[PDB]
Order: sequence, then C-alpha cells, then structure tokens
Amino acid sequence: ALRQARKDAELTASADSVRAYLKQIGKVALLNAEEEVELAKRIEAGLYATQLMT
DNA sequence: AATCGGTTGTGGTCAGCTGCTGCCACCGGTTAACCTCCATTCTGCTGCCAGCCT
Repeated sequence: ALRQARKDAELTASADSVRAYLKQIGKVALLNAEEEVELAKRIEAGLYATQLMT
C-alpha cells in the first residue's frame, strides 16, 4: 500500500550527496523550550560529573 | 733625481644594527525577542523474466 510505497522510497540509492544529507537529517523531531532546558541541564550535570570524577 | 711600498691628517660616508617608538596588519573570540530539509555507432556488462527439470 502507501506503507510499502513509503518504505521502498525510504531505502533507495540517493546518489547525490546534498540530497542524501538532507534525507538523513530530516529524521529527527524538533524541540521545544522546556526540552532544550532539560538537555542543557543534562549537559552541564554530566560535564561537572566528569570533571569531579577525574 | 726617481720608485715601490708604509703612515696617516683629516674629512666625508655609508650602510648595519640597535633601540626605539610608534603603528599597523592579522588573527581569535563575541554578539541571547523570534523564524529549522537541494549525435551516431559499436561493444560489453548487468539485471529480468519465462521455461523445462527433479
């Protein structure tokens, strides 16, 4: 169906480098502000943790 | 008398650093409303699908 026609186009050659990169990066959802805040807090916590550990 | 080499009185001179004193290229870091996907011809190889065989 449209499912199989989606998947057969989903795995293809794509022998152009720009098109291959754009297809690759268009596979992750965007973020909102509280999610960005959560990620930044996780980054800072992990960075202080590895400094403290070494 | 000259003649092949020294001494040098003295006056520029001429560039070679030496500071030196700016000063001017050159390179790195920063900026915090918000807005997220570009002609023709010949030859050889590689993949397609029917068609007999166990």
